[PDB]
Amino acid sequence: SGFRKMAFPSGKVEGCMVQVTCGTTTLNGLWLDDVVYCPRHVICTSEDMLNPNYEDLLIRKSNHNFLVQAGNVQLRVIGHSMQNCVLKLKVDTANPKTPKYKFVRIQPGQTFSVLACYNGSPSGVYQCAMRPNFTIKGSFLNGSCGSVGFNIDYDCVSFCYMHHMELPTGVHAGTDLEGNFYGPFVDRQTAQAAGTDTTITVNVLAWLYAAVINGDRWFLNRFTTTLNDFNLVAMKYNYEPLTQDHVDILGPLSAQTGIAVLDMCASLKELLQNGMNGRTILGSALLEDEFTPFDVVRQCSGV
Amino acid sequence: SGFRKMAFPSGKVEGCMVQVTCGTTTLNGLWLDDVVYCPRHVICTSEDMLNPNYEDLLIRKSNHNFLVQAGNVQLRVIGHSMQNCVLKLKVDTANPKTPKYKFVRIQPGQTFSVLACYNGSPSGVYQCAMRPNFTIKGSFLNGSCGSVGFNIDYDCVSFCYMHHMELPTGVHAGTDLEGNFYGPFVDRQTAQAAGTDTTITVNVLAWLYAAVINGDRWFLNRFTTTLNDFNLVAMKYNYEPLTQDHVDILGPLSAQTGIAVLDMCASLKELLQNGMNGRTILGSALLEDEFTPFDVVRQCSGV
Ligand SMILES: *C(=O)[C@H](C[C@@H]1CCNC1=O)NC(=O)[C@H](CC(C)C)NC(=O)/C=C/c1ccccc1
Ligand SMILES: *C(=O)[C@H](C[C@@H]1CCNC1=O)NC(=O)[C@H](CC(C)C)NC(=O)/C=C/c1ccccc1
Repeated sequence: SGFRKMAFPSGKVEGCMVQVTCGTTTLNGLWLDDVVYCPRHVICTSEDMLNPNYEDLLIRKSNHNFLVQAGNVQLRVIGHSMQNCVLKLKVDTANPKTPKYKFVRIQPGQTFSVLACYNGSPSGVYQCAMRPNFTIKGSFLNGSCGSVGFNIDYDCVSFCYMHHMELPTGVHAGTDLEGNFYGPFVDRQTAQAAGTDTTITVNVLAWLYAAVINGDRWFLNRFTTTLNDFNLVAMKYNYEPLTQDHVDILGPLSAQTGIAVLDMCASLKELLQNGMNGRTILGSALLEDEFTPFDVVRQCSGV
Repeated sequence: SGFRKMAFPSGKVEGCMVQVTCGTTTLNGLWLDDVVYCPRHVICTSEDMLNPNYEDLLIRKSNHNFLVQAGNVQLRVIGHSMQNCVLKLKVDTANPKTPKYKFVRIQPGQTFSVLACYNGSPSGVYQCAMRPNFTIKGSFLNGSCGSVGFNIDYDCVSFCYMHHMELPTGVHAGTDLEGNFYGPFVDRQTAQAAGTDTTITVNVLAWLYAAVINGDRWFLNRFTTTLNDFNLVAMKYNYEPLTQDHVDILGPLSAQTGIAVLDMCASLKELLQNGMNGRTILGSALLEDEFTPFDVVRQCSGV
């Protein structure tokens, strides 16, 4: 029993983190086979940050302008190329610690683990969700760019995020490992706003099922609701519409607890309309939306 | 910027996790040099759980009653002994992945990372605090015993917790790595209650400083308070007394934000007396007490 924001074990990714320096700029890179992946803004200087032309900065660079260090072993760069907003630095050594891996792009509402790193050295690990507005609410300081986000299935690491920047609101923005940004952000020093965010409804429901599985039942009721009448309430509270596919995805959790999905919807509607009146759910006074149904099943399987 | 419940990178501990089976009971062990550490209740049977006499079960055991597996490599047990509530299984192979390590016992109010494991295989990592009543609010299922809690400084893993049991309230109890329980718990299948818990005051203050460092300032005021008048309020809300040593420990955070400790105490007093009135601090509608001052400095250093 218990329910915690749980990250994947980070060892397999720790073995892939290197330090990449260009000029006076040092950040993190991801070393897989004989390629090191890092944010392309490592080649930028303070004088070309409003609108850097990246193919230009890059054409003016050599292999010997890139210093790659794995621990305290220097890697020789033998090739460089740009892939959207990431640099691919070919090195003369394949990483002997390369795990089986995939480059996957995730969907808003999905979760992943972030291994925060500085100077190629892992600092901490925590769980993030991709917000509906394609930002993440992370914990990143200067020097953290190139830190990655990932999921693990079996023994295969699915990389899904590389960190590039922080917005004025304090949330974070980055790319998939093909260098394509999540959301309408660009790797340049503005002054960029995220679109309006919303609450991930299917996740809130998943977390209520986690609560029931852990013995928190006070929010349940006899009411049921139609999917239509629920989504009418959801839209008023800035919650994403709940689809039949979300209902199907919640199937196993519904079956394990004997609470129909539309019944839990009726509990959610009351919570949205009345609040909690000073009670908590799984230790929170807020409705939590950064646990997926999979996260709940993975952590609560067999009570 | 940002503030997340952050665990230490788990790689160094992942390399130490093994599977230990005795009879039909399988749980996790910690393999350091040529010793495997695990909960002694691995030698118990269903018929001897109310009051197992452990020296008895142990005298009746041989080395060949213990099957130790590291991944899919079997380790030969060449010696066994009991140290309080842990078993020490001497094996014929020193773990080549042994990190530099220490066995440290922590204090209530201190935090650590837990690597949850099943069948010797790491499942997830998350951050825990030792509660004032010597329980932890973790996430543990059947098969998780022998999972460990730890901190890292530099490259040295300080192990502080091994998991043994869950209480009826859903909180968790275990030992240090010398096998000595945290709190008044025993490794037998009762029905055991924790003493009354309290809120870790110095940590709540640390987290308010984190909030200010991250731009959440709405709870600040011009009031200051005496340490005496604050502790009068704290005792009424089940908060631990704040000592001068706690005030000194908060020194660096006070200096970084320019908010005197006793000034933040005055903010805390108002929050305890009025609540938040629907506002949040660092994304929480509750006052968070599982971040130490060190946790805050480590994550917020340089804004
Ligand atoms: C990379 O390490 C760094 C990570 C930042 C630093 C602070 N928190 C983070 O996540 N990325 C950058 O510094 C990035 C560089 C660009 C050339 C892409 N710029 C930003 O993150 C912020 C730009 C900004 C923010 C707010 C107002 C105006 C500009
Ligand atoms: C070890 O893997 C296991 C972990 C439990 C299982 C469920 N959540 C956990 O943390 N430890 C035990 O099962 C332990 C065995 C004893 C012989 C020490 N017993 C318990 O955790 C619970 C005992 C209990 C709880 C509630 C009411 C009555 C008894």
